[PDB]
Amino acid sequence: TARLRDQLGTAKNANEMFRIFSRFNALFVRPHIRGAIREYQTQLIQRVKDDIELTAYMKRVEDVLGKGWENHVEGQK
Amino acid sequence: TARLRDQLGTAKNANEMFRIFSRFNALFVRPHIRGAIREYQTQLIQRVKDDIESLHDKFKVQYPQSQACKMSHVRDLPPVSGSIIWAKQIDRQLTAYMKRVEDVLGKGWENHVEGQKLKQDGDSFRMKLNTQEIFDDWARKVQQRNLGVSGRIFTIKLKVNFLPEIITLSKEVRNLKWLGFRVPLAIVNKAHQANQLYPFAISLIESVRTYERTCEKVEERNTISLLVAGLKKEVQALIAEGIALVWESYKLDPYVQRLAETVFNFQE
Amino acid sequence: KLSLNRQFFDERWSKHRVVSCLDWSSQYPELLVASYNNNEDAPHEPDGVALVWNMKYKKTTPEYVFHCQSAVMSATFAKFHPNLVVGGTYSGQIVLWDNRSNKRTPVQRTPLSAAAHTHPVYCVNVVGTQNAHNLISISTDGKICSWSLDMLSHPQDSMELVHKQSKAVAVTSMSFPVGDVNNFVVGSEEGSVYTACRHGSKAGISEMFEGHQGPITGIHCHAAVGAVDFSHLFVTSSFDWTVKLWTTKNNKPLYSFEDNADYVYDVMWSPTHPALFACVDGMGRLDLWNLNNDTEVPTASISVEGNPALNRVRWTHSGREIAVGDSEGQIVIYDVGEQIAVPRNDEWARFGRTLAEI
Repeated sequence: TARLRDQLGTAKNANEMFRIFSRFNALFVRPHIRGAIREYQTQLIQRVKDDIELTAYMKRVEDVLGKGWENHVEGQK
Repeated sequence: TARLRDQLGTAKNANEMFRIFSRFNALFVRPHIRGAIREYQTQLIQRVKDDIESLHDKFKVQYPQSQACKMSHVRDLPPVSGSIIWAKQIDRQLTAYMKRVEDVLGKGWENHVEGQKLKQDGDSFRMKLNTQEIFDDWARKVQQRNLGVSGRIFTIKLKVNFLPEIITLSKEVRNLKWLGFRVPLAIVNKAHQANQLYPFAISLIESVRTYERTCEKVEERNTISLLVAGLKKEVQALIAEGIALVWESYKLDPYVQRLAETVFNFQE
Repeated sequence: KLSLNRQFFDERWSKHRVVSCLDWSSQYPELLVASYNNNEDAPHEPDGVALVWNMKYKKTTPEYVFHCQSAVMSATFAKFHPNLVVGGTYSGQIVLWDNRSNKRTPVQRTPLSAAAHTHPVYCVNVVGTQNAHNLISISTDGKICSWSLDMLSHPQDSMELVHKQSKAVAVTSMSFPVGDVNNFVVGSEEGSVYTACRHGSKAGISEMFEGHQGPITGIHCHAAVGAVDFSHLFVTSSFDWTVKLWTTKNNKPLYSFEDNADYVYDVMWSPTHPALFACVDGMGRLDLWNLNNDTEVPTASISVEGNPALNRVRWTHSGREIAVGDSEGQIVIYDVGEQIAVPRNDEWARFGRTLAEI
């Protein structure tokens, strides 16, 4: 989680956020890291929604919600 | 007994030797050990008499006159529960000092030459500390008021029928339940409804206040009425939708949010 | 030796007000922010007030002044935003003040929605790092919410502290261990001290700690850092007239100090000395307990003039100047003798030995 804080300490735009998200896959499933993801989702997913309102952008959305991104309550929409 | 003389050879203040008797309490059950310690028991009994005198003096000062009531109100504790807590803490300290006397004099302290007066004073003071009358009076007053939140959410200046006291009753129930007093079922249901409907009522009254101030600002500057017509008629339509609803309606969960959001929009 | 170094008071703002909370700026140790609730006599006056006093200059008046419509029950410095001051209010509306901005009105205020705070917020803190941090706020209905300073309109995270099935916790005080970001401790009005976890599978109340038979008034974890890790110790002051020392691993209190003759409204560890903490009671008495010297009598004691109901106490990050606020808005600052404040090199080993003695 200290590393996760360092992620926002390092990345500035959305692309580096998604890159360092892709480097860390196991962190999406364990139900302790997701709180940190909830800190970043409002910064990223909403922004990505603001960018949408294709397949590349669905990859952008997927990279924040992990594998099988359609299962999440936010990924349903 | 040499070690029990080393007790005073080492101990300095009364608290340390109180703790020493507490730790060595069983050892004084022996008759020779009990007879060894005679002059220190009088000193500690007089100190406990001083302390229970201090408790008596504190209890002479009425609870509203004491800083306890003020600091309880400052820390969100309701005044009736604050008085109950004050009486309970005084009772706890009385019991602790009674246990200290038992430890100092050993078992059979109720018949001791000095412990008889202490037992009598403790019994009378504990009888005076009984709190059930306060709970009975408060419950009777609340039941006689017969407070009720059920009804239309709105009434017509616009207003929302939700007073501050409904929260204070809920907090009174919250503290008294921990204090163990059997609150009546009707009071429990009233506190339940208060707790559930408090945030919705706060959102609704805040939205109404925001709409009132924004409407006053718009009316004070009539030149800008046209650009803000859509938000005005939108919030008025939402308010009209809210007239038919009651506090038991399930539509309040989004409504108190959604209207407020439009009201928030109506500010910007 | 306890010597009154300074005497802060304002006849207009702080008069007829109690000091609800205190805090020191970590970056600027000279500064001191303090909170004051609603004035009883004059409803025309703003209810919540937040005053910033200074130790560098002899200016009697506050260095800065802020106010808001609801009584400010807690105030704090943003530990990584020196220009910002945060405050939790009786209405539950968190408010923000910027010293760069000249507005006495709050620059950013949270909503009073159901998802946001609605009950009074006695507990506000900033937790995290410079690279990223969160404003954690807990109300008296058990609701905890994490916000961001850049955006107070929406709660970044929120939940409810619930333990023992259908039963909320009326959090009165909070504290975070040093070096801990996820775990914290809170004090209910029922006396049960709950150790809780921010994020996790068991996020919420994790452990119960019993022993206090009155409402908790103030909790603080071991802020002193040294070779021996004592971060698991924390002290609680309650309405029992007691200060209880607890271990987070141990479900029963390590020790109890009962010398106080009235309620104990606040206690906090010395930030530099490991075994020294300071409490303030209702008889206007401030007591410094050093567990490496004594355990049944305060190591130092002083009485405030007029004997007001002392409410809050805080130490300076240097660990020398102690600022305590009372029930007459009369903040009083004391300086301690160097033999008490500064620890000897063996105070940590001696503290470990005294803990083992228990």
